[PDB]
Amino acid sequence: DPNEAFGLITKNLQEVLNPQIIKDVLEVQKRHLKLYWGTAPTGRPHCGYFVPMTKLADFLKAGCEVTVLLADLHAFLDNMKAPLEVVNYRAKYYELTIKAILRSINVPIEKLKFVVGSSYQLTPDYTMDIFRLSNIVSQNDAKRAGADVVKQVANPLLSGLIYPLMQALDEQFLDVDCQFGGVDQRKIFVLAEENLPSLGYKKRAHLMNPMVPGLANSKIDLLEEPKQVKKKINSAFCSPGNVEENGLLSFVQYVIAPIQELKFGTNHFEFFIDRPEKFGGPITYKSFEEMKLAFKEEKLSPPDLKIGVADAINELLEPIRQEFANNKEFQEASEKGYP
Amino acid sequence: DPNEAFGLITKNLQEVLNPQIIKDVLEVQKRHLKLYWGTAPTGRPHCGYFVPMTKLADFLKAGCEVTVLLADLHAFLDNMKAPLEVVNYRAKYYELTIKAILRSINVPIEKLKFVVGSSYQLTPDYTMDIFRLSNIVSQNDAKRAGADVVKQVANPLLSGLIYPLMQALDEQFLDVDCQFGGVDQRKIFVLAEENLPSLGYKKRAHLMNPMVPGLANSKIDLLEEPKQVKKKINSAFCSPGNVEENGLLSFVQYVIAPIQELKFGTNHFEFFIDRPEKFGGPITYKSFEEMKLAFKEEKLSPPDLKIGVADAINELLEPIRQEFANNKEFQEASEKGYP
RNA sequence: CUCUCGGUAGCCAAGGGAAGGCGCAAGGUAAAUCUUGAGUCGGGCGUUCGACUCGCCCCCGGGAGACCA
RNA sequence: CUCUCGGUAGCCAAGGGAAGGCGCAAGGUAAAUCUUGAGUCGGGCGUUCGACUCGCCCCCGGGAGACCA
Ligand SMILES: Nc1ncnc2c1ncn2[C@@H]1O[C@H](COP(=O)(O)NC(=O)[C@@H](N)Cc2ccc(O)cc2)[C@@H](O)[C@H]1O
Ligand SMILES: Nc1ncnc2c1ncn2[C@@H]1O[C@H](COP(=O)(O)NC(=O)[C@@H](N)Cc2ccc(O)cc2)[C@@H](O)[C@H]1O
Ligand SMILES: [Mg+2]
Ligand SMILES: [Mg+2]
Repeated sequence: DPNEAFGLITKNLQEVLNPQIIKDVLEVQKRHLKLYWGTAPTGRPHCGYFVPMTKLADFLKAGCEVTVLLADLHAFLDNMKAPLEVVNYRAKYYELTIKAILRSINVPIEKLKFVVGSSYQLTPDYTMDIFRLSNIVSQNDAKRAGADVVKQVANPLLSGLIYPLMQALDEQFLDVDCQFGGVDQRKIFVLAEENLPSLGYKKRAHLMNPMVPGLANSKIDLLEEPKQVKKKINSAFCSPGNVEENGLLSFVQYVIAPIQELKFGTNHFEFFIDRPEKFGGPITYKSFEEMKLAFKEEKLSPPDLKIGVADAINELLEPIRQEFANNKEFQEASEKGYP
Repeated sequence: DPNEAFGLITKNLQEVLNPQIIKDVLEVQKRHLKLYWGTAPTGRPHCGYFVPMTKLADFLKAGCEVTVLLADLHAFLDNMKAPLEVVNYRAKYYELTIKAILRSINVPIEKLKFVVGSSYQLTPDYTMDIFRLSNIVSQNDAKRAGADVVKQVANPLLSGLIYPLMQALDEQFLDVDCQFGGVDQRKIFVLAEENLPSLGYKKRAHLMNPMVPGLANSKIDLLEEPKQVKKKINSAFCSPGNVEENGLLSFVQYVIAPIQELKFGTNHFEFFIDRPEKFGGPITYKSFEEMKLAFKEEKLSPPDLKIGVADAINELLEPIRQEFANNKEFQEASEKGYP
């Protein structure tokens, strides 16, 4: 149903650009929306990745044609974050990490498409379109567009300017109506909207998830050891009463709640905190806002919040950790992709 | 003979970078030198092009494997100087112009190879190497390298930065020992020398011809009408005695002399000037330096120099003009490439 | 290619017998004030009793220059 | 996408009844001094007696902004 589908597609997002495009596809064209989410097989994925994964689940639930682009070439072009022979293994590592997360939160992944960027990004039609776009995008616009995505270094490389053009062309070459990513992709997303019509290609809608802030070593690896989860959580900034600058609270806000909501309805939020009897007994918060207000009113202390978040993160990571220990290909990709 | 060959290859050049490479090819490897000259099918070629053409003749005479690269894609990437469908016709126009010049100065062109840049520049191996080089060349270096070749505009396009990288890779993909161009190519040439070894490819030698200065509408089209040649020559700067800033003198220096030398030996320079009896009779200068000294000593006036240069340019252009009027494909390429 | 400035703890660095500043970890959660502790000279070959320092060759990075403008 | 500044002779531009500056062409070769001549408002729809000027919609370019920094 085109209204229900639209509701599922846009829920929990910070920003939707060109919703009319999605609405036209669902209501006028009367077909399933084609979208993709792209990731550069760069460093090891962290707990921040849970946010896009919940959205992928919403998309599949809505009947969308969902593709994950393993942007291997992009990983090379971003300041050589992934080099030459290592990127292929990283692409696999990413593929299996993504599949483990989604399976860990009970999402059926049969209809999820995986495309490796180099499988079309080295064809003549694509190269020609790089040239065409490079003729339309200023040096200053390509630099600005990639500013919050491409690593900014003292002596910037030409690769950094090609990166955002290629991300825009991918929309066309993947044949989608829509691209999904974090709000940190906005500048590239807007570049795509402004420039693809100049090439003869249609404008695409854009879906953006909120970013889960750092904790400050300020992210948690998706295969982090329980004791390392303990340490990273402990060192996180946490002022009594401060809810505005609270990485742990925001983690619960943007990761725990949506994963729990993936049971169903905005009516399942149960956060257990194993509080020591000395400072009151254990407590289970039944809504996020209640948990938020508990902290602001200084009823929930920072150390108590740390206990609850570490236990919940450890809960989430367990099945991903277990899939890693059971899968040798996953283990091989880890070893060869990160020497 | 490796010494004679080297003499022919380097004669009349302003600068030779890495002569040891050429010497190694001719003396140690004991084979013919492989080189290329590249041109972007951009505006209509002018009388400046005579200089590279005399060098091509020297190269073929030396036994070199000579390729002219019709850099169609480059013509597009230089501020869209040649667009989309027009460039193909311009490439042909350039091919036939080049062949007419060389035939007009009695150079056998059978062994001259022509390659269209797009015939390999859109292959996956090339695209991959663009990415590799873009990872090694800074944004600042790509900008500087193309500064005197790529048109500098108020709002520079990304295409301008890709241009010089592609010119460097062409050396490898054309499988040459050496690239020939004007001294205005030096910055790109040096970029190629500094960066190709990083990719695993060998350093190439570089041959650079001097530039024939402007006359100041300050260049003469290779199909310029006699009366238009008259006008452009007349308006050229020419101070009595000034040989240091004298576009016409420099034209004789770098175009007339080498074309005449293509009879043979540095011992044929005959410049006829149809001087009106009022200011002395006609005069034929037997060496350039004598003609130069005549002007410095104020024995040869600016208007007299204008007469001689216009007649000589008209002499050179005649057979090219005649080939254009006899060749319909050449005529078609002109009409469709320059609407 | 030519000139020029650089390379010293993860980062910013001062300098013929290894300063600081940032970061790191310690010291009902963390941070921030504070006071303490851990953490070697791009490479080679020389000259010297002894080289981070002096001589040479090399490797890497920045800036500029490189017909004309 | 949001905000903001622009679009007027080839180029730089000042501005409810088309300034300059550069360039161009003229005025024993040319240039340079000099003095003279040629050369209409991004588009549409309105409001008005009359629009370059006022109102709206559009098209094009620059700069910035766009979670956080
Ligand atoms: N902490 C976080 N919270 C929420 N989301 C996070 C967090 N970290 C990364 N993400 C989100 O997960 C996605 C993958 O991150 P990434 O860094 O691997 N990907 C990129 O930077 C993309 N530029 C890769 C890409 C390449 C080509 C394309 O056509 C499309 C995309 C990004 O869209 C990002 O917004
Ligand atoms: N007035 C002149 N005097 C002497 N030579 C002149 C003159 N004008 C152009 N030339 C010389 O003729 C050659 C062709 O000029 P062009 O402007 O068409 N070519 C370029 O700018 C080259 N960048 C085109 C190229 C592209 C890819 C390559 O792999 C190699 C080359 C250039 O090497 C130039 O030095
Ligand atoms: Mg990544
Ligand atoms: Mg050209």
